[PDB]
Amino acid sequence: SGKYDPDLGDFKTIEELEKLKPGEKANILLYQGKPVKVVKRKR
Amino acid sequence: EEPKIPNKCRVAAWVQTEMNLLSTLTSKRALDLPEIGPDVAPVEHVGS
Amino acid sequence: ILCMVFSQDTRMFQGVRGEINFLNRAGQLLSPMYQLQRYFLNRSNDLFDQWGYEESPKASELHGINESMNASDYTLKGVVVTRNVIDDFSSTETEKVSIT
Amino acid sequence: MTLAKIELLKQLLRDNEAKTVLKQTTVDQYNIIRKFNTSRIEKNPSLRMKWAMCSNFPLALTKGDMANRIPLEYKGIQLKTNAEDIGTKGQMCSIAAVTW
Amino acid sequence: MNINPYFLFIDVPIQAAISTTFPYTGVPPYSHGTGTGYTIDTVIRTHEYSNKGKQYISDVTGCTMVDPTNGPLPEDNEPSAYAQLDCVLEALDRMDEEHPGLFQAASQNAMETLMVTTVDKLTQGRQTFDWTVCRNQPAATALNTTITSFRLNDLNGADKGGLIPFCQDIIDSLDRPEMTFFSVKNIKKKLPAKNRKGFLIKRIPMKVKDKITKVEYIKRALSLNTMRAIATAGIQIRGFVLVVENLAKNICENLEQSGLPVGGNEKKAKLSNAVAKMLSNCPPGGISMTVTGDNTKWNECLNPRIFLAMTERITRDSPIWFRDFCSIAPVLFSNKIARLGKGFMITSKTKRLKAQIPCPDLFSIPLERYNEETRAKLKKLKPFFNEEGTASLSPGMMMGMFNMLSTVLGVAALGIKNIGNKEYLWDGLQSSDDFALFVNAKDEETCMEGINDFYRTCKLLGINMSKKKSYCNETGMFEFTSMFYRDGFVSNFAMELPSFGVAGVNESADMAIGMTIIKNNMINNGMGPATAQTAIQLFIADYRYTYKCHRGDSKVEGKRMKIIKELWENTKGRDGLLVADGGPNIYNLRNLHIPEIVLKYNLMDPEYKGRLLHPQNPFVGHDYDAVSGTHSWRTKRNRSILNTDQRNMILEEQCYAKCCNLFEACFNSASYRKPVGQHSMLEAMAHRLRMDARLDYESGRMSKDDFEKAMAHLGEIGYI
Amino acid sequence: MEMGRRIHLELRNRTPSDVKELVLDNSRSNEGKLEGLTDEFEELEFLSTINVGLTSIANLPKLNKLKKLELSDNRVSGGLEVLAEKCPNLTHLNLSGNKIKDLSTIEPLKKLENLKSLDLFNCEVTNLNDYRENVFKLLPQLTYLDGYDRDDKEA
Amino acid sequence: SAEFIEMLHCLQGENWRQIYHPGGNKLTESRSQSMIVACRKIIRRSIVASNPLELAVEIANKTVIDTEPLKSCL
Repeated sequence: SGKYDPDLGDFKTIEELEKLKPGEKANILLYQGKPVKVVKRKR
Repeated sequence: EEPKIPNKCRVAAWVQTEMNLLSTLTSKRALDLPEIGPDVAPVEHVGS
Repeated sequence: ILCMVFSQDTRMFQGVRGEINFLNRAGQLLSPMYQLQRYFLNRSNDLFDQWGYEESPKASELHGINESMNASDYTLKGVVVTRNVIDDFSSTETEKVSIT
Repeated sequence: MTLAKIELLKQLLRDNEAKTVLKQTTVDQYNIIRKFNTSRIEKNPSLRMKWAMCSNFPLALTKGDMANRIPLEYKGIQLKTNAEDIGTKGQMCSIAAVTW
Repeated sequence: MNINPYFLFIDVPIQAAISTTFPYTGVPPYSHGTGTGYTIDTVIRTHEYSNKGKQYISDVTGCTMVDPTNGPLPEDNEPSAYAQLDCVLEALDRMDEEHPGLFQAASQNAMETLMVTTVDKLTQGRQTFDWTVCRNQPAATALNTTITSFRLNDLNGADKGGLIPFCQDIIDSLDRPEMTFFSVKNIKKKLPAKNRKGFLIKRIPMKVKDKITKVEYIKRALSLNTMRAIATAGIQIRGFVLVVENLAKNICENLEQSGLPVGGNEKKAKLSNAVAKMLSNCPPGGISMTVTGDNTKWNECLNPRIFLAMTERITRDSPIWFRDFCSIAPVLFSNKIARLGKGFMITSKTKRLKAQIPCPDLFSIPLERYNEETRAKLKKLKPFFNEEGTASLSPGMMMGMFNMLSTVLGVAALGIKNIGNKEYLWDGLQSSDDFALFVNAKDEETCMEGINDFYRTCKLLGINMSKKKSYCNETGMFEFTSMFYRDGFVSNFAMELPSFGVAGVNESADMAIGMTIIKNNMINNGMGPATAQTAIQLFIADYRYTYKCHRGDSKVEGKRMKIIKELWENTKGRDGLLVADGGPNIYNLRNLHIPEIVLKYNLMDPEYKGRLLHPQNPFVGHDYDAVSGTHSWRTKRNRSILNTDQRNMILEEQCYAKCCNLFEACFNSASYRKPVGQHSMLEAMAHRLRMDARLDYESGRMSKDDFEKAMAHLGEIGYI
Repeated sequence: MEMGRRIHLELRNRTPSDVKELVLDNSRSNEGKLEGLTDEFEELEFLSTINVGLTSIANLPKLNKLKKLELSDNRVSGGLEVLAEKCPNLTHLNLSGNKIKDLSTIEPLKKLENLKSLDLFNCEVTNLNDYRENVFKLLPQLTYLDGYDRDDKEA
Repeated sequence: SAEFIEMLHCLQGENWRQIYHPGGNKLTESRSQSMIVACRKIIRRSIVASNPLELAVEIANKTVIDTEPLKSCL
């Protein structure tokens, strides 16, 4: 849904991703220097 | 000076807990060993 | 270094090699004296090389110091290290001082 | 000051021993005294090579056309050195050189 | 659920369960300190078990001597060193009769080997006690120092090259009234060093000449210094012990009872064969019993005089000169003098002080100032103490120095096979410290009578069986030198495992040495396939860490790793790249004896093959098996001090410090501006000052007058 | 301070059936009990008993609406089967800091089926091999534990 | 045997023995020496799997000794 936003915080581990709730946006890292911002979906 | 011979102590209950806990399976591993060549001989297969 | 800059020795001025346009964390231009202070402290080996050397203080206790601060002979021109105790700063009058 | 160093060198040359030691002893020999002054031999060969590899130029290098064929720098990485060495009486090369 | 590891023994035989209990076959770091106290205790115990013998005063070294041989027989189960000569001679006679033509052949072979050997053989050994400096030095250095001292003393045995002339010169040097030699003496330092004052104090060694009276050299040669070996012997003893041990090894090799020098699965074969042989000839309906015997104070009870008797009996038909050569070692050992080491340490808590009392001043203070144990030990050691901080020690063997002869004596004890013609037959195996005894009889009562008779017999020969560390059980299960045998199955108690890190030679050499070490561990110590593969994995990991040669396709970063990654990208035959170049490892059990270059040759890139195996590459320049390529580089091995005389006389003149001070400023103002490469430091200074003046004038730091003045002085220098 | 004072403060001198939660903390108890809570209580959802010195569970009103209960820092060591006969509707159980000797103490929770989370911290039973697995197969009804069943959610 | 000691690390152990045979310039029966081993592997793949017949014939029909089907060589 977006791009790297240091304000939202650092990258979130799979442990936090799995316990996340729908409608909440998080940040992940593909590889060194290419972060991305994602959002959970019900579907 | 006289030698400080080791004292004498009774059974310590924490060694049993140490042995119990260190033998459990946790959620993380810290071993990453390199690879070996393909196994051909039966002894190599058994070892692998 | 600080006594060197404060003394305003002509050698210290002639030993400058870079540039003096620095500021502070607040972003202000300082007087040339403090600009030189910062320049020399940042680059200590600037006026030390061209300052010139003086024979060691031949004496019972007076002994020299080199540019590297090691207790080595062939000291700097003027500098002397005495193996005694210098006690200073008497009469701390706390005299009246104004604040601008 | 150049003049101060010059006069000090002349004064030192006045004495025979200093002149002799400066004329004979080379810059290479100058390093040797400091080594034994503050360095000695170690043990534990397994760790010795571990320390040596991390250094810049631990590998001895032969002298010849092939030795000079490889470059001094590569993609911002040094490979060998120009000045002659004392022990090997030749150039010294970094580990990366081999890979090159 | 409280774990109980010992419960494993319920489901597994203990022989397999306790396999490889100690990963280390060497010595731990926390072992009880072997200092002056330990050696004092050792000598005390050696003299304690033989105090009923004949005590006299040596007329050569003037030291107390104890001779227990042919002494009163023991009346108690305590250890005894009183070995009757007649029993030993009879045992040797029985062994010779059983093995006709064995002693003669072994002695002949030993003498021929001695004739063909060379002095250089003495350099293959552990730390040796050098007498010139009275310390522990490498074998080569000790031999060189002894040779130099002999040359100074008009002794040139090493010149002839043979070992016989060297030993002849040793025994001749034992006769010179005054012995002159070289020694190293340290003197303090006054040369500059930049910490905060350009002045430091250290120690510099110099070579000096020192002379010693005859008695002093005699005592020094016999001295045994201490560093599970307890002491080391100098060079005057090494050749004779070498010859005697070669003789004993020749005898043992043909003794079926001897457990040496077997190594590897041959040990298992010998164990199983001995068990099978003993069971086969068991009396019909009889009982076979096995004792895993151990010997207490083995080397504190064997007497050098008994070894001399054994050597004389063995070489009864041999040239007289060889007989004397063999006898020279036991007689030297019979007069051994022990060195007590550094000394003790005494402290005062009230004043927060401590001091070190060296061995010569051991008794210089009242005994009340030593703790109880040291007080008693010194009180007991007083009679056997010399004024030069050494202890006379006639008996004992201070651990392994005649291990082969000890095994021969044990085999002789085992060869009697019967006493009183009773209904029991004994035999077994023995390797220089431990024996397994098999006895066949009718009932266990007769077997134990035979075991008792064997115990008494070995007592008569000075061998003391350990009642506190021995047991007996029906034959089929036992132990022999940390090797448990159980009805065919065989396990090891302690196995040496590969140590962390590479061998420490170079990439290819280190890889080859590691692989050959793994192969040897498999062959000898019996390492299983899975364990060997895991060892290969660990060695590869350590090798990659040490050489920073991770896989080319890995994501690690390093100075060498960029070029490795580029080579991996540019290479087609990625299976042929060596591990040192980030390639894939292919080593396994079937190919642990093949160099990786040979393994990967068929898969290497031809261009990569040419680059790697270039006949003239600048790295290679000028056991294990490998290939000479660009990975066989050599590291700079050049340190210490050379030109010692010139440097010492220069540093002792005066003005060196001023030269260093002048050098320091200029040549440290910049990290590296030195025209190094044998340039005279004065020339380098001249060039540096010329360039500095040029730069000063160009930037305007100096006027033209100062410029010309500086060049004038520089013109006067001679390099301008 | 006493359990009665806490009851009065929380209820504020009102009918017992007016609050669905209680906070009995830092309250001294007679021989380690939870007196001051009469059996007349009919509605209760949350409970909190910390530093009460409770040594046994033998006095508790019969209930059918409680879903959470909190016990901590107590020397209680005894069978908890009585909870089934008193209130077999527990969902959150907290025994952090309690004193339990062996696994047998937590056995009687099998008959309870509504329990989903159980807490046992620094307990003498917690320091055992496969305690996590052993408890799980001993209480199949359990859906949560000290916090790491499979993920991390909050009560 | 000179050729057996070199491999001893992989032949004999304390409680195990590996049956290994040497080689060296035994070329001439190439095709045969191939098919046999290939055929062997097919059986090793079929015996473990249920109903080995169809799987064995399938693997045998779809195997080529570098230019030709195994059927022609057999």
